[PDB]
Amino acid sequence: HVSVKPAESAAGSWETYTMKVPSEKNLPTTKVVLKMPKDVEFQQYEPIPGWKVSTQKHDDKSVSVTWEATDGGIQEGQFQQFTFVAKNPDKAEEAAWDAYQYYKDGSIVEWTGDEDADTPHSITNITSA
Ligand SMILES: [Cu+2]
Repeated sequence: HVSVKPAESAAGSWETYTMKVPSEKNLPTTKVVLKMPKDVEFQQYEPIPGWKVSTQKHDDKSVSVTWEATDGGIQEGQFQQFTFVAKNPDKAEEAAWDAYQYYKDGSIVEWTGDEDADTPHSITNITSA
């Protein structure tokens, strides 16, 4: 499960988020793509050895962040935490973190389902402090 924490954050604030990516197959995870939630504005990422970070501007004036493995990636029995800063929207909302986990064999696990699904997205509730 690719999760993003904290699960609660203040509206309008610049929040430090942490994405946790655990290995769930017997082969390396080589790429993670995270969609920014609606009205959540990506700002900065924390560099990490063995990974390079890039941003993509979707056709809808939205942003994804790609963590690409420059070394071997997340091996079996490993997990990695990625930290970044994003500006929360000023209006309260349920922010969903659609994440896509790329394995070396070409398989992609889509952590995009509802909170009850087998592969759910994690959710941050953004409310006024
Ligand atoms: Cu899982």
